[PDB]
Amino acid sequence: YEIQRERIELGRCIGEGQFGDVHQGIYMSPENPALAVAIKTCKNCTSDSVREKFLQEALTMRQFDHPHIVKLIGVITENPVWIIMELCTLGELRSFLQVRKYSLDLASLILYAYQLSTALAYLESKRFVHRDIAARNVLVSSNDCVKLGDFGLPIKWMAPESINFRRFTSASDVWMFGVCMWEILMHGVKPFQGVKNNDVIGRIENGERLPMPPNCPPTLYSLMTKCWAYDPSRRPRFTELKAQLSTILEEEKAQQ
Amino acid sequence: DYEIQRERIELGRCIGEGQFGDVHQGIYMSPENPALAVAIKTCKNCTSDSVREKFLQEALTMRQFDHPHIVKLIGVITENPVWIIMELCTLGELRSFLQVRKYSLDLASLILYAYQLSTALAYLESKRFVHRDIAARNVLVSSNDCVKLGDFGLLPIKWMAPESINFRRFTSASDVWMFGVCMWEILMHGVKPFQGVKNNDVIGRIENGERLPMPPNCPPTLYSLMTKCWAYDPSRRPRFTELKAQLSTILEEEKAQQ
Ligand SMILES: CC(C)(C)C#CCc1c[nH]c2ncsc12
Ligand SMILES: CC(C)(C)C#CCc1c[nH]c2ncsc12
Repeated sequence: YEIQRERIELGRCIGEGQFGDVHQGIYMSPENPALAVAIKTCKNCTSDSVREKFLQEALTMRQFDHPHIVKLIGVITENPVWIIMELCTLGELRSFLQVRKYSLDLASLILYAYQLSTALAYLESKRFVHRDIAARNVLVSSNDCVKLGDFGLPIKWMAPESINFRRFTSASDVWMFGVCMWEILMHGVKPFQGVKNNDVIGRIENGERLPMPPNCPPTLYSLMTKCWAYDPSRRPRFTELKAQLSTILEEEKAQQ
Repeated sequence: DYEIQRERIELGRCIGEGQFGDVHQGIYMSPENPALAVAIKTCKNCTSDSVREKFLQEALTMRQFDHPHIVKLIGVITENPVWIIMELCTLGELRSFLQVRKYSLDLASLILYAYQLSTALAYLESKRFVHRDIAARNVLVSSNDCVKLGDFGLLPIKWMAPESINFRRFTSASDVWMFGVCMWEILMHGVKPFQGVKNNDVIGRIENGERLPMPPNCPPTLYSLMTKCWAYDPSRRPRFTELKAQLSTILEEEKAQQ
């Protein structure tokens, strides 16, 4: 919904998005007392083509209602164009995992993988294909809560059919999810560091896969390997992934 | 932790309908204590994660409380079908109870129920908890002399304070307005407020200064207390400490008259 600019107080810059800086701020509505929010800005939204692309993310996001998907609060469609969203105070997942590398237990890493699998099972139930599942698109709401935060080529995360044929399906999202799980267990390290994008497909074609992260339970790595079946029809769906991640998380909690 | 094994619950008959689904009575076989009759809240749409979160948040809310006039949380079953296990109030829903006992309940019993609910609400106020859905439909009857606030799941326009209707603002003051409506329902033996009036016409009447009339046999002191609950300005409404004290005095005056 359209928000009056007077109801938004722009605060500190908290990140840099594809369209411009992201700020934290305050939304003052008659409904709720003053609420801390995130504000996506758009440097070049004076251009109608750029504005259409920027605002398309808000249109997509408004369709969802899930505990692990960031909520759209509203939009300001007059220049400067702003998207108002739910604030995830701990910020981007990659930076969070890198900073907390030796303070986050394995059970926390598996929990994040599980939570994202519930958001993705929800998207799958709505026949929605994300096309860009990666740790860089996840936000941290609290130490125990992550959310899919961006609905705006990444060769290193892509399923072979997406690279080869530009085919993006529920099965290609599962491949990308497997890469995202690897990134979480690697504490925010990017896949195939130093490898050229053009060499990635060749290695993948040859049967090579991202290695087991240190301290990753073998059951969880077996789940990642299933996400990376070359044949998309052999990849699990999110119902099975969610169920398996829940069992893996319970086994880790029981161990510790 | 409040997780209970499903094998320890024997699901019995349906005893009512809640916001999330049917409520059943059943039996809880705890490891140490004797078999206990319990109420089981079910959730028709808990396959939806958003709905499941809301349903389980009611149990997490109820877990925070311990009061003689608030239904006790016994436990939860977090696997599908998701259930909330709670204290069973054998006489059931307050509205049906007041309607059936319309010619057998004395005024002192009606005032006692208003007083008991005011003690549960003073307790919730002491914990800075805003209910947002105070209504006779959310009250259960434990015995002829004991009522309990029974639901914490949450539009109830006909019970709502004007700021809640106009601005979606819910505060301790808006709960007092709703409590005033609940007191009116009790004194009316379970008749709903504004029967036949459309929800959209409610705000217009309130803003013309219209209020629910004095129930027959309601002591003028008690109706004066309901009118204070319905001050348009939220800052002019009493708090539950004052309401509890005034209801206690009114109950004692009725008992003395009898
Ligand atoms: C990843 C990046 C650039 C920080 C972003 C963004 C959009 C956003 C939505 N909510 C929220 N909370 C913290 S950043 C953010
Ligand atoms: C809590 C709610 C939804 C008002 C209900 C109900 C039906 C019911 C009858 N007896 C009883 N005891 C505990 S809940 C219940």
